[PDB]
Amino acid sequence: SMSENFERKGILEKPVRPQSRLEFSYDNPLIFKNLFIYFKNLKSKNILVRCTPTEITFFSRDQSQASFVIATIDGKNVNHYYASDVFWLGINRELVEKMFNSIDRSFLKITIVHRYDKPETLFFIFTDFDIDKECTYQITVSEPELDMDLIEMEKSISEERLKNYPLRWEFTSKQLKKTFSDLSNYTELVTIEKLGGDTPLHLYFQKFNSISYHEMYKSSNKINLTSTIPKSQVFQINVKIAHIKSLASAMVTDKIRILCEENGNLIFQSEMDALMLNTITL
Amino acid sequence: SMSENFERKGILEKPVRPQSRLEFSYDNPLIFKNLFIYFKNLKSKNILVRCTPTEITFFSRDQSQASFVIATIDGKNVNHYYASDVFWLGINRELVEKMFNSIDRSFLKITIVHRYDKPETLFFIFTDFDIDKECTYQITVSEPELDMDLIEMEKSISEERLKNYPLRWEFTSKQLKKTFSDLSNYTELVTIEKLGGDTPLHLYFQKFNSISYHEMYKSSNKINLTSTIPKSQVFQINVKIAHIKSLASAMVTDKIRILCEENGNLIFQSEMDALMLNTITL
Amino acid sequence: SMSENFERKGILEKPVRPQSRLEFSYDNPLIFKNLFIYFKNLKSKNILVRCTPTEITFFSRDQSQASFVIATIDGKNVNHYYASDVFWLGINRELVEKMFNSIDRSFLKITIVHRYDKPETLFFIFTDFDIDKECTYQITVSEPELDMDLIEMEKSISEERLKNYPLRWEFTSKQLKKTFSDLSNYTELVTIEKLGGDTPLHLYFQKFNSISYHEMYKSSNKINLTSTIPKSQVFQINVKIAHIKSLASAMVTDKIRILCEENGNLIFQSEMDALMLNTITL
Repeated sequence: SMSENFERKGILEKPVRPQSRLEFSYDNPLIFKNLFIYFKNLKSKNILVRCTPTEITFFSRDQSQASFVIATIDGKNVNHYYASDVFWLGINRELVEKMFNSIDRSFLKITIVHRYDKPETLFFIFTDFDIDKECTYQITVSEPELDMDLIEMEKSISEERLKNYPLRWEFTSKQLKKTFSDLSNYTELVTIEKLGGDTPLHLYFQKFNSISYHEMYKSSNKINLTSTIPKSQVFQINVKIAHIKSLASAMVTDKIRILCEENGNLIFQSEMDALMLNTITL
Repeated sequence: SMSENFERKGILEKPVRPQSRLEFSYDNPLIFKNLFIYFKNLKSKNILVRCTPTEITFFSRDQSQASFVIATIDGKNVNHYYASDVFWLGINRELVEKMFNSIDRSFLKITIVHRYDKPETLFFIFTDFDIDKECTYQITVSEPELDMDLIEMEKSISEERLKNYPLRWEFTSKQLKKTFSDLSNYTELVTIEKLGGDTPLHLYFQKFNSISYHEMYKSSNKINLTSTIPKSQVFQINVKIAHIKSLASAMVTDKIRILCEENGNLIFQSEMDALMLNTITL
Repeated sequence: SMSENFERKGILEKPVRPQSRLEFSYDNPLIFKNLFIYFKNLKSKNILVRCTPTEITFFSRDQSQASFVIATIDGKNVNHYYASDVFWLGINRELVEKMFNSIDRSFLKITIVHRYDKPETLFFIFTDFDIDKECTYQITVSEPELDMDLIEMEKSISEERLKNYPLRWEFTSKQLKKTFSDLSNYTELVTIEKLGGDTPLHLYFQKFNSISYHEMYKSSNKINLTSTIPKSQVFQINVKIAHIKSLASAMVTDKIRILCEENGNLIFQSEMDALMLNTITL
């Protein structure tokens, strides 16, 4: 091609191929690699996929059942998107693990196709433009494990609900990785504490006669922290390290919104380019 | 010396030291490190060495006995080379493995000496010019395990023979590594297919109801592919991944010629600087 | 603060906090990480700490009992230092291993505090100025093993004594690591030899009918070698590789002075910024 140029068309009215029920093309395939590193860290067995005329969404549940993941890629932020209707697919994560891991900078495009012709097949095409090498994967997919809780959970990450979480701040992926890696050296639970008003966010654990550790954020503005906690009321929850480390180590994005409510439920929002990644830990 | 200059004299009429049956000096010692990484990957037991007044050649077979390696370093492309006559040596690869692995950029010169004086000894000298540090290895070597097949194999790689292989192309070392690492995630055999004419090179494997994978090179000119296959004839062979991955992972050179014939025999030619490396997989 | 400024006060007349028996602050926390990597490599169980109004010193003995480490950080080369008197502390290395390993470039300051109030506690504060994140460790410390040998050993490293070691030279950490890693591939003991006069330093080992190795420093000036050995007298000792590799791999400094005496005792002096590190191997 041009060597020493891909456009973003968004959703299309019709597919190039006629038998295509879904056509997807995107110029940042590393998004998918980091997305499935996350699924691997979570030890997810099956990935549920919902395709609609506007976007494609991947659903998963961590092995422990504590975490739910909702990862949506928006048709209009993507290089090429068409979907005929709303339909669902199941993918075995172990089957596609190494395929997604084989994505590197030599590929500048990822293409996903599903045809009526081949209703049990999902195509993943990776293109190396240096040598016009096309790498096509034919993946056998099931009809999904139609999970009744996916209604409640997509409900749970709505705008009306999130604004009522009284404690929220932002981390870079590196900062999230550093905090919860260090914590994992010494504990499986950390306490998150915030006095109402303009006092610092406190993260700590206490082991008697050995080691206590206290992490304190003395400038709320520098982590984009905002508190709704009534003045002189104490917010205090305990959260598990493991699943958070899984997300942070996956480095899926660059900035991550953290949302806490008083009964211990966390929500992580990491939004990068076309991907909006949501983690609900109940 | 001069710090903040080595010449290439080629083959010499006479040796510096009088008792030297072989004198070899070269300013790219990393060549030898990557060569013996390859021998390690192959699990080669013994390396056969033939010295002649013009060049030195290393011979080995892999453990699985499918592959034979011929690595020749040309006297005239080297900084300093003398050999009195044709003679042979055997080297235990396990004995010298860590030696060759200890080569790094702090060494700017490798020297190899064999004296009549010490007929069972091979000297390897590595020179660090920053601090004028000379690292001398005295390696005990044997009388070669004189392998009758080395006559057939060195013939099989003449170019009278080679220019009749009907399918040939070129990869960078990192392209070869990428193809056969990805393949090795899912299969031990890959099919190589090429229709006669100007159709694409096809690499693929098929597993029913799980995963099929197809790699296709849509521009033969970009991999320097040339086909001798009659119009509308199908060339199709199956090749083992393992030994090819061993060569590719060793990254011995920048570009590699791949040559295929119809009964499944491959030849890999990776030529870098003074070293011409040949892999025959029968 | 100021982003796109820390001063070196040295010793203070009196402490900021009134209950502080020790206040220590330093702008190169990686010094402590590499120090405790060294202690880990040595498999040190307990670290003895002596605080005085002028400096703080860490003592350790390797597991094998061969090596003694004395690491003193000078109050006057540090950003902030106060100590009320001479007192001693014991630290379990396993307890603080991961804490010291959690130091990275995101921390620009390390602070160490000991108060009369909490006498069995040692505070380590790491500050991330990008987001004003303070990470405070509360470490439980013991009263120290009263070790008789620490008197003899701090004497053994005095200037008066060191001047009589007849063989001394300097390595970069990268040179020390290279020499004793390569050596460790093939031997546990190396012979150090130096003829009196201006002959080269010799390091070698000899295994019959397999491999001998000789590394020779042909320019004493380039390793800052100075010999006190009478002309035509042979200095020859054997030294263990393991503990030297531990020091070299820890990369604690950039230059390391090596001192040898005729009965086989070595002393390593690695001095970087505030830290003066001494290794006595008897």
